[PDB]
Amino acid sequence: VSQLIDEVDRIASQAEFNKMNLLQGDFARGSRATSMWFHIGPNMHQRERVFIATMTARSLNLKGQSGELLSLSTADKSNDAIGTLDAALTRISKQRANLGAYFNRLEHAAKG
Amino acid sequence: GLRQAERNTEDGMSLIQTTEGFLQESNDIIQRIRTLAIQSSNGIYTEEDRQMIQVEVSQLIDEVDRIASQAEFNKMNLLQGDFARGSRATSMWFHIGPNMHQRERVFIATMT
Repeated sequence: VSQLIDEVDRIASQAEFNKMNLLQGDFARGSRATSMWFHIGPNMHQRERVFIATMTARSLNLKGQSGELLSLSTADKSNDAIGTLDAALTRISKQRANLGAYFNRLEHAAKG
Repeated sequence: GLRQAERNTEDGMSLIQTTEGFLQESNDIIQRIRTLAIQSSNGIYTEEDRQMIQVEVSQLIDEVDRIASQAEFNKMNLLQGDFARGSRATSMWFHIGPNMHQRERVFIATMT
């Protein structure tokens, strides 16, 4: 589990498109870091925002803010751990649905 | 006057074609939303799945109003409603004759 969690952290920290990190949360809703803005349109103010939420291991609750990874060393704490990665899977699926909606909208915009 | 009127009616044909092409993608988006609604009425889905599909629905209406407020032929908006039947803003005519009053009017309703 520790190896897998480290892999998730590495994926979040290293994934990028054009030397811009995406899953770290720089383009998230409540972020002062930066804001994504496409320019689908031939005039001055035809821009649209794109929101990508932070996908690190703290966001998915796979590790505490103190750095303690989600532990399954005992049966009792392994049983209640299932809710944690259930919430993580819900977050991942919601973000994937958001990205798919953005994809569909952009495809329609390009076709038009 | 006859030559200029032929040029003007060709320009009007271009405008009509542009407007219809703009309406095509909005029609397709509405059909997509209808398919989503039909596939959403089944009771097997939970609240989270319906929220996820509502994300795509929200994106699709956002796209629809984007086309409505961004469609433009000659630096003039068409689908906003400036040429509707009860257009309080302006009216547009297609001078298709070589004489003083040989003209016609075309209506473009609101599509927001």
